Amino acid sequence: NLNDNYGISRQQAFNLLRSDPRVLREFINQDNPIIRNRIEQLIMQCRL
Amino acid sequence: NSVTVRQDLERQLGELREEFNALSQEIAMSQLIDLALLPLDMFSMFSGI
Amino acid sequence: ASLIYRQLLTNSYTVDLSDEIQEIGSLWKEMQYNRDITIRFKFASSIVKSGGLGYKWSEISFKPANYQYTYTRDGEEVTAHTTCSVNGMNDFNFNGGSLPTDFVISRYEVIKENSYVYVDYWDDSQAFRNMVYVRSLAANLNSVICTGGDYSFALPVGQWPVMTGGAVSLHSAGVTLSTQFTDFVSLNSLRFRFRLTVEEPSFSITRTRVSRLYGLPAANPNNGKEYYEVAGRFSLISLVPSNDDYQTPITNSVTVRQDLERQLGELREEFNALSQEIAMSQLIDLALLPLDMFSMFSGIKSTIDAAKSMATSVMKKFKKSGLANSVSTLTDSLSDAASSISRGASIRSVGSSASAWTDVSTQITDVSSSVSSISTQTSTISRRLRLKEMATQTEGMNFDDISAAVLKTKIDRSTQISPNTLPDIVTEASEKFIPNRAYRVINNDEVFEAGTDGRFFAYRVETFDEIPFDVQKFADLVTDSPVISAIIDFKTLKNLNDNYGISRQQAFNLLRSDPRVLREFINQDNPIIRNRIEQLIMQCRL
Amino acid sequence: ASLIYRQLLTNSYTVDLSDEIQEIGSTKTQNVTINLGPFAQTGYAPVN
Amino acid sequence: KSTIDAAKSMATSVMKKFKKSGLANSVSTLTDSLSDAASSISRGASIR
Amino acid sequence: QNYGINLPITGSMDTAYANSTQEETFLTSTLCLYYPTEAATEINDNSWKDTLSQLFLTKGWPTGSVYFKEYTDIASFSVDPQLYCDYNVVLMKYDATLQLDMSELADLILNEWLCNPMDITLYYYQQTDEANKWISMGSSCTIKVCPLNTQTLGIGCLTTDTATFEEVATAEKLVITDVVDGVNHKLDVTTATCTIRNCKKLGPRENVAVIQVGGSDVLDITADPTTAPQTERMMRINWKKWWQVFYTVVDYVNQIIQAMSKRSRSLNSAAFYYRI
Amino acid sequence: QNYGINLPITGSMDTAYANSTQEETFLTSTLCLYYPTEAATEINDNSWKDTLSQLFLTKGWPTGSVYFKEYTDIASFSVDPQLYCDYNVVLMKYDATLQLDMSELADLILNEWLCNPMDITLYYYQQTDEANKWISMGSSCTIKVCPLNTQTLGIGCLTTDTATFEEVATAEKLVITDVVDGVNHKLDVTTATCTIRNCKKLGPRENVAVIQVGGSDVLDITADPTTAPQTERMMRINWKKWWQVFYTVVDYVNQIIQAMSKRSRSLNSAAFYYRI
Ligand SMILES: *[C@@H]1O[C@H](CO)[C@@H](O)[C@H](O)[C@H]1NC(C)=O
Ligand SMILES: *[C@@H]1O[C@H](CO)[C@@H](O)[C@H](O)[C@H]1NC(C)=O
Ligand SMILES: [Ca+2]
Ligand SMILES: [Ca+2]
Ligand SMILES: [Ca+2]
Ligand SMILES: [Ca+2]
Ligand SMILES: [Ca+2]
Ligand SMILES: [Ca+2]
Ligand SMILES: [Ca+2]
Ligand SMILES: [Ca+2]
Repeated sequence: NLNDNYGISRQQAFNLLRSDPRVLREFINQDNPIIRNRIEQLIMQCRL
Repeated sequence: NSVTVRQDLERQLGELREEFNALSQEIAMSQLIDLALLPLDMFSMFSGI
Repeated sequence: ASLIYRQLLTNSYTVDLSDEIQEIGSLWKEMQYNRDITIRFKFASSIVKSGGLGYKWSEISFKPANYQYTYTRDGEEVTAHTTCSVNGMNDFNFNGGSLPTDFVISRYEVIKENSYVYVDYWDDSQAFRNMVYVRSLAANLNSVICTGGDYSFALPVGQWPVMTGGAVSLHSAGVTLSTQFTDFVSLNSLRFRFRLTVEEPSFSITRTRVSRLYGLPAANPNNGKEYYEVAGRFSLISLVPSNDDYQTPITNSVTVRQDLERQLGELREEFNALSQEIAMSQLIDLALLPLDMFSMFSGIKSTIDAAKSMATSVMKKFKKSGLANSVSTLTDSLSDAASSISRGASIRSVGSSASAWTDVSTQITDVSSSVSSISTQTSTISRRLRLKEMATQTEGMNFDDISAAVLKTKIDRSTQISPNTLPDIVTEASEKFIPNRAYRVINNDEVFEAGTDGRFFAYRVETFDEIPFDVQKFADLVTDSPVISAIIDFKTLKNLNDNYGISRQQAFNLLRSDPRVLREFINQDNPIIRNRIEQLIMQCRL
Repeated sequence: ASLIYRQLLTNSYTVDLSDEIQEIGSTKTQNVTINLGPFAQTGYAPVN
Repeated sequence: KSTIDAAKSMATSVMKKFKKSGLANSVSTLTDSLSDAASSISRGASIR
Repeated sequence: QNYGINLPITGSMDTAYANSTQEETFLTSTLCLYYPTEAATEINDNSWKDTLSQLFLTKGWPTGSVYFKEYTDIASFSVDPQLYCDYNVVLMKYDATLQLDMSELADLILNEWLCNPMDITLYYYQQTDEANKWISMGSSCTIKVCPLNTQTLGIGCLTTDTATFEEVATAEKLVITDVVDGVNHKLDVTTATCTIRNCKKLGPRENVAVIQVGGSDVLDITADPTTAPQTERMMRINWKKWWQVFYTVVDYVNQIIQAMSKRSRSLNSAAFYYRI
Repeated sequence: QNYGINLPITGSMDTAYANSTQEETFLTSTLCLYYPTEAATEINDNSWKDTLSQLFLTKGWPTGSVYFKEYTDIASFSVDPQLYCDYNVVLMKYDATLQLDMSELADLILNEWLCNPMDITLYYYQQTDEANKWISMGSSCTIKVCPLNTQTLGIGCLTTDTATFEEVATAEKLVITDVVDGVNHKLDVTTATCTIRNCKKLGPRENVAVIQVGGSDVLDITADPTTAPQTERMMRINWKKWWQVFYTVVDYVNQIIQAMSKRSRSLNSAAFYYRI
């Protein structure tokens, strides 16, 4: 979804695949709806 | 004697589950990741309590 | 070598575990004393009888007993004094009925395998006045058999019940230091522990439905014997204060500085003086060692008590210092920032996005010197990049490695060691070692650099020429990307490049504080790197 | 994978804690209060 | 296989003997030698 | 079935309606009518059962399919109620004084329960959720409750002293105790003449219908104060003569059964599923 | 608010559910339980309030938020009832003979009212709209009304002779009088024992819930004969013992208050707003 709507750099894709925190925080700071939605899914999934 | 079959922590843990699930929605995302990279050890985890 | 600090913090929880048991509990020369001792002891009995016609006893229990004797050791008639006590006893009871007539024993004590027998032992020999500073102490003893004897009960009516039988073997298990309280002086003594093992003689009470009971009641545990004897040997190693190889004190009752000082005042000068004799390349080699707890605290020649608590005493002092509180405040700030999208207003960011690493705070501010805002921002950031050093978020060797290496090489050399000096000298060293330290972050062949002193520098890796420092970019780089300690900080790097033209690979390694290039430059006796490392070591001045 | 040996060496400081707990329990272990069976203890009357 | 009443001390039981062996002694000797070298302590003769 | 219970059932919204299965249902089913003794006394006929069977036959039921069970009163019937036939219609007389007992009986027989034994003398018991109750049945069920705290000490009561317990039931044939969830309680129950079970309300029991003879809508089959649902199986009628009541039951048996769903008949006739 | 009361509030039908980040005047809410004296008598315990507080704490209420206001009976409690806490739960014991008084109390405390003094000795009074009533309460209130005509002459009564007036209430602790609207009435009341006010029903209260212990659905909180609304705030339960009632109230307090709403507690504890 990101690569289609937000076609990303080779470096950005390389880092996202390897879950590098730098690119994650970069995309969140840009206020990316897709990665923000994914991280929200993970956080709301963090219930007990 | 008489044994409590179901422990007294069940109700408190249920209420705390409710509180935690309510608190989940108020988490920032950039700062959450900034925290995630902190090597949270014994001291760091149990000091701010 | 910085790992030690982390580990102390990481292990600080065990410190609490220590305090619990503790509050439940209540140069030098090595000289050997192996002595063949004969512990002669005995028990005492407390027989408190209840009211009525005398058919009921309120208690029949153990009581510590003292004994004195004299015995021959290597042709020396040695006078010995011992005190025997018991712990962990089983409170049996006999209840003939609710009437005043019936035989009733409210509580009678029997020592079984779950009990212990403690025996303080002292003599007027030399070995027992040299045991003030003890390196090691270990005693072996032949086991002894303590059999219970007869004890008839004073009933004026009918058959007289008799407490026969009962036996336990005492086996030596552990010897420690202890104190005997006299009227006007206090004596150092050896306290031996003995584990009990039930034996075949089973104690029973006549006129009762009691038989095949095992242990040793407190009624008549001596069985008429004058004393119970164990023969063995104790090995002691005593640390006698000596300043010359030809003298050796007969007795070590000497006062040491820590018998009179609890806050080390002049040992700071001792450390600062010790700093002179520090080698440079070997210091780097020691700083690259992952100095763990065992490596750090294994080489100290301690006393018997000091080694028993070195790590936890150091850690008790460690989890209170400014370093531990700074770590705690950083963790709490990160958790709070992550915990609420509510107070991004309260925190002010010197970067693109909010981060606990990138927040400005009190900074009472110094009008003494004309200060730029960027300088204050960078200094405030670097004071947290120190916690980055101590959060495994660094790439090259850090100043904490040098601090730990200096700490180790000084504590081993320093003759001033004690169960209270190593605490507050490890912690205060970690607090006060290298106070002014700089950090750098690399990004797209451009280096940003900040310092706690307020000096900031932006430059290019290929050629060391300064660049307009771009705050709000150094902050975003430093919040996430690896942070590098500036061992060879910009000024030294530019001096080196101008005078000693360094290669691209050498500059690459120097920027990232690679140990290999550092040590190779030191081995070449290069004045610039040697000067920088000398400044760093002299900064480790406690 | 070799971390077992490293951790055994590093965590060795807790052996002192173990020894203190052992030698303090024997100092201050409470006397055990042994129960008595439901069927207890009656005897004859004092007989002369 | 965890013979209970022994798992209460298994890790510390092994560690107490582990911090007495040739491996621990060699680690301590190496650390002390590194500290001495960092301190310019006179190393023994014939050491090159 | 069990290997296809957690599988979807797909149906199209155009499948033709099947013919009326009411005749086939009556032919292959059995009907149980539960009435009080006063009904038989007022009728004062030795063949009224046969008359009702013949009338039901006129209404389609086979001859030996309708059965009639008599109970002395609501309180007597509440001790281990037994529901025998496929369809169980209970004619319950209304008394303004036995309102809670009527509600308890209706709750017990109009719902499916999953009960377990309680050894009150050994264990402290708590109710896990809103579906969990304590159902006590016997000749005389006197239940007294002592809530505890985290330290197991009682509040407003002493575990040793039963006289301080908070009595919640006295001289009851059937009682459904609802205590605060998540709190451990120590219970004093007359175990000699009482049996108390930890029960969970699984859901409706659709093969049991209750016709309240007289009064108003007072049944409350839900412990929740905020809801008092009147279900299709909770009928109410006004009466002067029991013969008219039975005639109404016979004539509108079509409607009564249509409000009930078959296949809810357990293998056992008990009002609850006992599990150890 | 006042300058923004008459302003639209726009919301999107996809907004994610959230929770307010707004400070409240008090850190936590307070719950008031109003129970009859006979409840305390039957419970027969001095620490029962403390135990109920501990059980409410088990149900998430901090120690100090639950308060228990005892009242003798419905009639006495109907004299200027006072609602103190954020949430008020009134346990009204049902009596078949006091249906109108129960309805009057429920109407008074389940609805906001705007009331004015009535000097019945000096002026005649009308009821302008269906929301207008005459609420009188006191130790003993007897109300006599004489409707007048356009010429200010009594209809079926003599404006000077009180003996000809019409009796609408005799010895009432509380009474809500509804008369024909648009007609001037001459009133004589036992002013020495009770006060009568001209009140307007503004709407529901939303912070007072009435639990009717026993009986059937008899409350009528609307004077209109063709309406008997059973709102979510008027509950009904069946009972035999009061401890069970209180346990039910505690265990389902979340449900009880989910049917109520905060923000409706007035600054004054009174059951009506007053204008002089
Ligand atoms: C003096 O101290 C300095 C640093 O404090 C050190 O480099 C030097 O070796 C010391 N001694 C001599 C004799 O130079
Ligand atoms: C259903 O009813 C119809 C209409 O009377 C009839 O023709 C048919 O035979 C019945 N049976 C079935 C199985 O469809
Ligand atoms: Ca009942
Ligand atoms: Ca009580
Ligand atoms: Ca419940
Ligand atoms: Ca209900
Ligand atoms: Ca009234
Ligand atoms: Ca008249
Ligand atoms: Ca009107
Ligand atoms: Ca109405």
